[PDB]
Amino acid sequence: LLGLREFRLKQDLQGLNSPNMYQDFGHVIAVDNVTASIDPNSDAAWLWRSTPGDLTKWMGIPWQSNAA
Amino acid sequence: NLSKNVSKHRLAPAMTAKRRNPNVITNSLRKQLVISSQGSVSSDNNTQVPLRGKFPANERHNVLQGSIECDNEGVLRFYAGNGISQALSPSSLNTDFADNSNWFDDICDGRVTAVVELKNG
Amino acid sequence: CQYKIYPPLGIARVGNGPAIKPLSLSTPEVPWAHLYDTNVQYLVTQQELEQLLEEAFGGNVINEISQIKTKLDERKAEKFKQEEIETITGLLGLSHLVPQQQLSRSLDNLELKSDDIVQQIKGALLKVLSDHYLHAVKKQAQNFYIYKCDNPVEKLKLTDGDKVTWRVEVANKKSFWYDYNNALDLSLHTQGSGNLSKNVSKHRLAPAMTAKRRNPNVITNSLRKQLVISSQGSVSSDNNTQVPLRGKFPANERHNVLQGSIECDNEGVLRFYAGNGISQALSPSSLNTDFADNSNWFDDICDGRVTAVVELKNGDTFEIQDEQSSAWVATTPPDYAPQIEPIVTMYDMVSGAALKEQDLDNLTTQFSDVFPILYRLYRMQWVNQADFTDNAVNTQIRELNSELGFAQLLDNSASAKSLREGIFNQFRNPLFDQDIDVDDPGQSSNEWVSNSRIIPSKDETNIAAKPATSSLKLPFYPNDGIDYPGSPVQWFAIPPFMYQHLQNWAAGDFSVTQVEKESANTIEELGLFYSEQFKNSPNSALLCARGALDALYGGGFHPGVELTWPMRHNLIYSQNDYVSSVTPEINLLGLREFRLKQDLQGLNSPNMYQDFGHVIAVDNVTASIDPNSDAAWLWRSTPGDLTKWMGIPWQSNAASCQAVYTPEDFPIPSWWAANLPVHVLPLARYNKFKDSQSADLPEINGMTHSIAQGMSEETFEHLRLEQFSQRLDWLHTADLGFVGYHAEGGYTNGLIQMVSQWKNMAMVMARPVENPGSSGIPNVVYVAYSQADK
Amino acid sequence: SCQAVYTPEDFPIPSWWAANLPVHVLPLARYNKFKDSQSADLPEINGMTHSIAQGMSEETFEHLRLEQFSQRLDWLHTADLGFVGYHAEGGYTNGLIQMVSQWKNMAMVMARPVENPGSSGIPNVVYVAYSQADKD
Amino acid sequence: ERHNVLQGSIECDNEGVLRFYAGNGISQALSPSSLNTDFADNSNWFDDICDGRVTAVVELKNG
Ligand SMILES: [Mg+2]
Ligand SMILES: [Mg+2]
Repeated sequence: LLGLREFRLKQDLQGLNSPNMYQDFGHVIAVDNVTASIDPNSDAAWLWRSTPGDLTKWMGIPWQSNAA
Repeated sequence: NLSKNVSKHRLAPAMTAKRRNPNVITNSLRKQLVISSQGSVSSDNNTQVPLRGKFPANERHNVLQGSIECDNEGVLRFYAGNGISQALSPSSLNTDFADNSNWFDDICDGRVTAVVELKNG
Repeated sequence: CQYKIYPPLGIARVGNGPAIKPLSLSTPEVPWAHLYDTNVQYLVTQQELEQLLEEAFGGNVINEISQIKTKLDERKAEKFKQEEIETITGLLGLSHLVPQQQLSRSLDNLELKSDDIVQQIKGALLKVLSDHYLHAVKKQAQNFYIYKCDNPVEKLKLTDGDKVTWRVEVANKKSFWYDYNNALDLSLHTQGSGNLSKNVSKHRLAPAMTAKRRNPNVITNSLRKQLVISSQGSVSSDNNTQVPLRGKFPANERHNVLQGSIECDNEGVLRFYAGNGISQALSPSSLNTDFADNSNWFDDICDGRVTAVVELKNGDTFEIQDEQSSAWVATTPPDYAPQIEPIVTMYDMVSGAALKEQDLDNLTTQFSDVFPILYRLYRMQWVNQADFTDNAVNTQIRELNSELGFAQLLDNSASAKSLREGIFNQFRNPLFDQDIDVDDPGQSSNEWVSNSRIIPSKDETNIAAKPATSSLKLPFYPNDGIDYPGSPVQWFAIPPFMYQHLQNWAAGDFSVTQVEKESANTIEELGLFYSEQFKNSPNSALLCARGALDALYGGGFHPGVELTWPMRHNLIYSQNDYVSSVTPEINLLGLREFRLKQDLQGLNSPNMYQDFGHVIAVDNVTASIDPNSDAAWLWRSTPGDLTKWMGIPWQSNAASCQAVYTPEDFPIPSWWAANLPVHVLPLARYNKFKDSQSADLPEINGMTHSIAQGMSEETFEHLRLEQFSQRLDWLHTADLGFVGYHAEGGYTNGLIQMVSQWKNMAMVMARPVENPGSSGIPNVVYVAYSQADK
Repeated sequence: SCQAVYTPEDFPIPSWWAANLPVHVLPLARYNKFKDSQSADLPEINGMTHSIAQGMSEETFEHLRLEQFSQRLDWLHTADLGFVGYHAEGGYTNGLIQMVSQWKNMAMVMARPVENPGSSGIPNVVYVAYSQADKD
Repeated sequence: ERHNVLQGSIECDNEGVLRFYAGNGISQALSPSSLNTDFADNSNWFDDICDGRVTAVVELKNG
């Protein structure tokens, strides 16, 4: 029945007080940012190490618009 | 989940995206756009703690991102907010499916940790 | 390489005036030739139409009418008769201008019962001609010339057995191409050019956005060809009958699109007229509510390939087809202030495109390299409120002129360096590194944040704005980076090479001749002299290549007015070399020989219909740099490639080319006011300051003659100045959706109404004030004419 | 809604109730560019640097004063009524919507002195509209 | 300016019965930007609906 898995997210251990809590890429985000983020040493890699709010920040603001 | 033909053959190119609420400039001022809160419950109490933040962050609306509870058997119960979305000005209408400036909602996500402190030490 | 065509890039502008010489205009062939000419008529005049009627009754016309009328009353009429009207009509060569069917129906219902039914005819034909063309925007045609070369020496002169054949092929690809969001070269890695600093891309100040397709519901390349309008024609020096360039949309429901008209005279020169300004959707319900990307729309803009073949009596033939000898033609929106030059021009873009930013400090500067910036900025006052009442440099120039002190600016010694630096320090640096605080240095959050005044997005956030600490640099016009509040590139800066001239000027690093100093007591004196230097310059071929482009805008580019950002890259030229000063002693920014990289196969190129899939991005431009790339065709223009970038229809783009208001009322930023004005001096005002208190008119400046002479001289002059000071929103010079009770007005309605009203917008013309007195009103003023305007 | 009603003819512009809801006003920003005389001793005079102000002719200095005096501003533009910002729609309806919050930021017209109008033709008393966007 | 409007068409067969056809259902504004956003009252539009008066004269062979 498609199995049971043990999985867990990458986390910034510092949470609200992580220095990447407020990171971004300047005026625009593009796929090239995402390409850079692949390398776990780059300065884009924080994209995958979730600080609080990193999983929902993508979605429609406010969510009701997105649901309509 | 995703076949490499999408990228490789350019089937649906990623578009560049601009900032939401773009008139807020510099990283220091844009920190005002983030709603955040935190709290702790433990098995000895079970009184419920609200996760209540501000927007813009510390005019200024209180935003209940969620609520937490521990029972005596030591399970955390986590409730989400009331489903309240609002713009800082009533004349600001949410006309795009995804990107509306001047708006906040009480969605959230974050980090769950715990300490187990046994009778012996 | 023995014959060439000039200009290399010809410009023709649309207009609803007819395509005949007496009622049309010519693209300038000598820069600054008529800046103060108070006899210009850019709108078809009553006089002009009356004149064209009379020579239409030349000459056996009065006679066939008296004759037809004696043959008439042996019957005693009444009216005329098809074959009878079909008789007068077609002795007045007028079916070109107006449909045969409409002349006939104009006489058909006349009433008659000698040299006097002529006036009822002459009169009924006048008001149909008038109904069509009175006040019409004259077309600006481009004349194209063959020069003999050794490198051009003298126009081609045809002797009896010689002929010259022109051929022209054009296209419109606006509806086929991609959305315009911003300029792709804003994220394009460069060494820097004279036009664009490498900082813009290097420090990510205005990232290029991806752009999707226009008319995205037409899929597969084959079917999208229907979105491209194209046409072609030939004319030779033997005939001089005009040919239409007429295509169809969608391509072979179905509208006829007149893209232009070509004529050739017997001397061998080709005249090219643009279209009538007709833009239309396939369905009336499809509104052009976007500044640039409207699906279901076509317009009659076009651009394409100009070639020729010279055939001598002896039988030698010369094909002018290669890219060093050929030319290009593009059509554009009208110029509604032809005597007000954009501050930076498309010709300046050609000049800057050939310099590397690294070597700008090895540039030599005369004062004539700097005067265009000062003079052009000074003249923006006639089309832009900010440059009339809010510009500290234009006021300092008026200060100098008021003491005949302007020649102080041409002083390169150290006693004037304070003077020069004060003016230079007010200009925006196109490094875009002044007046910024580096946010989050080192992080991907790295960002140059302007500490000057930003231009907010309409998407407001009720959080207090960060206070501006630095002052707003000139000029006060939006730029390619407008979409990004906080970016330094939101505001226009003159291009790096032209700011370099300005930097050398400030330093004292410039030369200037004494004879310039002695004609420099006011800025108008010096511009008048520089204008004679253009007149007497011997190199007409290079001057007409420069004049074709010196009235086109060269920034900002969002997308712009006539052409856009690919014109600032050396890649788009097959040739771009300096050849000389305008004068042996006076540079005035130089004369260049340049030519476009052209696809020698024209409408038949395998890349006539190329794109990049579902989006275009800067990556496709970055790949274009390599000429063996499958992207390199971007720079090898096939017909329709220069204008495809621009807004569809262009009326949408023109209605967006206005003020961008900021939370602070003043100064008001405006895009492109030299060619699409923003605040104009309307005829209604002109008629209230043109007159002196002694003028012989029963009505003087709008007052009764009694009232006018009863007030003091002081008060009379004051009422002039106040009236000279009433500047009107250019957008209000016709009905752009704000007229009438509870009219919405607003931005979109302006876009929607401009499709029909562009031909009624106020046109700016020099006009005289014969007796300014002590009023402070100058001897030449620049007046906006429109029907609503007076 | 109680503002200008435009006709196909540009002038005169009709206005409903201008004495109480002004239509075209003299903003503070202009007042600060004609109120001073040339003999004023400040670093900046009528918006110019001392040096520039004192260097022009008396006639020119005064003309610049009356040009400034002559610049009238749409009363609706003395605050953000929905026409501010890149691609802001503007228009009548956004005026109505924003007037509910913005009414309190609209220019207030108040008599102000011109101590030494000299020859410029500006009266000793002028009525200046004050608001934050107004002010320069 | 000046649009033609087909309000209808008429036929008569040899037994004297008249056939009346309405128009083609073309509606149009004098300017394309005049959109008909009201259910009943749009200015600058015309349509090809009509109504009018039908009459005849029978002429017999005897006079
Ligand atoms: Mg111009
Ligand atoms: Mg009152």
